[PDB]
Amino acid sequence: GLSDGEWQQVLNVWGKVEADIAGHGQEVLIRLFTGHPETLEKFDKFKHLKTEAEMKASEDLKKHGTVVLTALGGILKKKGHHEAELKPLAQSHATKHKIPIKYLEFISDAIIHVLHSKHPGDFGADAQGAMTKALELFRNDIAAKYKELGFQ
Ligand code: HEM
Repeated sequence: GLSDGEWQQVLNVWGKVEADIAGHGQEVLIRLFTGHPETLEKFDKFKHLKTEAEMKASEDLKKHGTVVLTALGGILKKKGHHEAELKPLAQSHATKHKIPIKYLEFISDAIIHVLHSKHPGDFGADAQGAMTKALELFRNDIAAKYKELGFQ
């Protein structure tokens, strides 16, 4: 649960992402894959990537970063009223991709890391607080659907 002022911060931060969605999406995925190499094994289409240089050169990885962040941005713009948008993603990630909730924690922290890396000094303490709460809400509502499905 976020206040109106917290949502305003979230959507202000998101404007930084929307100026370069592919560059942010690429870096989020690279941070996820290099920090937590077990996550790469869930992607049949990226498991061939052995080095970060190959990851950086991969246009398909940048494409997938765009898909991921476009979906997250659509959810965030709902300011918590995201049941219809979140349900299919929860279902696909539990039943088809088999993504443990832990990996959603990993990517949440990676988003925070990338924002500080690309906007040093321009991602303030209030903005970090609001973004973190928004990603926690997203993860918590996914977790509820995972529990319904019995997925661990
Ligand atoms: C911010 C969180 C994330 C969002 C919004 C997101 C969004 C999406 C979307 C929109 C798709 C394509 C449609 C679908 O299959 O449902 C996708 C595919 C996928 N997601 Fe996620 N995702 C997230 C986190 C993750 C994480 C943490 C992993 C694994 C570590 C992951 C693994 C996958 C995989 C394996 C695919 C299929 C890729 C393919 O082969 O084309 N997702 N995701």
